Amino acid sequence: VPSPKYIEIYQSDFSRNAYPLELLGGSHVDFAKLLYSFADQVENKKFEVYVEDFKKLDSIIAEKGPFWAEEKIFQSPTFQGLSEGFKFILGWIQSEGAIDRLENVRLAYKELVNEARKETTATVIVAKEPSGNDLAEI
Amino acid sequence: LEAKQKIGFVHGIDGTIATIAPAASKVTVPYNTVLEIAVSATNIANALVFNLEKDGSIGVILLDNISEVRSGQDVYATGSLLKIPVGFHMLGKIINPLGKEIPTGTKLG
Amino acid sequence: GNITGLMQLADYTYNKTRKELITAELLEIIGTMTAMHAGKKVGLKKTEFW
Amino acid sequence: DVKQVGYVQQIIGAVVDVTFTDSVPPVLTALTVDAKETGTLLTMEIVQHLDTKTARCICMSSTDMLRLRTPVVNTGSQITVPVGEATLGRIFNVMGDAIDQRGPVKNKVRWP
Repeated sequence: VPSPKYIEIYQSDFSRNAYPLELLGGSHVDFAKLLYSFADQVENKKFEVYVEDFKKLDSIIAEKGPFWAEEKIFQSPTFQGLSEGFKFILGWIQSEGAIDRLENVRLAYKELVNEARKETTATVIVAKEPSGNDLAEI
Repeated sequence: LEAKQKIGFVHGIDGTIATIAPAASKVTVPYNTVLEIAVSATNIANALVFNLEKDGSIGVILLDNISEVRSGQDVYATGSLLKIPVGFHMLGKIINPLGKEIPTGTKLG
Repeated sequence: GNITGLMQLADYTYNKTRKELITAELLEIIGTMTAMHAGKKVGLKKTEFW
Repeated sequence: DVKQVGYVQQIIGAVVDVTFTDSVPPVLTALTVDAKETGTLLTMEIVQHLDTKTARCICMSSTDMLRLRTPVVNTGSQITVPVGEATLGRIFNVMGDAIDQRGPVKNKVRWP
């Protein structure tokens, strides 16, 4: 199933390339830089695709329970809404057993995307129900 | 006015010590400085930096409210060394090394 | 007879302490080698799974 | 309320790791598995964290016939044991359960 365009990137070297940022961490720096490589090169800077894919995967995970590792990522009716490269990298994470590091992968890919687009994010928590006046003040 | 600076979330805790996982990459912590851990909305757990690692993780010595620590708690940074109150007003007292007085029966150094 | 009875015990405790100090130095060295093995990281192991 | 649930990850001796989906409880919280699977009751206190979405924990009874996908249940508290005058003239286990075959201990409150 995996395309040769993806297999060339996987079997080749990508970590030594120039990126928007040098990324601290263990294996998940490569899980994120490889996503950035796909999104920059073959998908032509369609970053938000994978950021939506993370959301889709979360929604699938919640409905399927925690043991989604055992099922294969490519052949599945639930995963059909994901991208082939995203599936490839989830297969690679399954091979390396680092499936417990997924949040530490998305938290890095979002930083890579936000520094490529140069969109620093900010998080607010207001209320049990929003109030427009307090928001305008804030 | 006073916005606390955060550096990461609590990754692991082994008894008296802990390991932090930094949130962002461009954030940088000093060495031997005090950190804070929002164990609750009310209380704060002081700490200290003893190691730094190639992964960006931080080896931390904890000093207060160790039992209230969890995984995922917000981790803050003072960016200053550890200090304590000092002066003649402290003579005649038993005192926690954190400066807290131990009951019985301005300046910083 | 008494001097011999003390001399055998002295030689025995001497060799006991010798062997224990050797074992101790060995377990120190193995502890350090193990700590260094823990300090060193694991690689990636990237290969075709399909 | 509903009880939190987690799933075993690996076993090395009496030590066990558990993956908690939502979030991990504090250290020293007890965690119980029903005796249907292991064959006997098994309470397991948390002792340290490894990373987020993981907790290492020691078992009290033996880990025999323990598997890698068993449902673990968060009690929501430390290992509680009975107290009072009903604890007088009685033999007790680590869990606070009486073993002298006499009768149910008539506790009023349990302390950690």
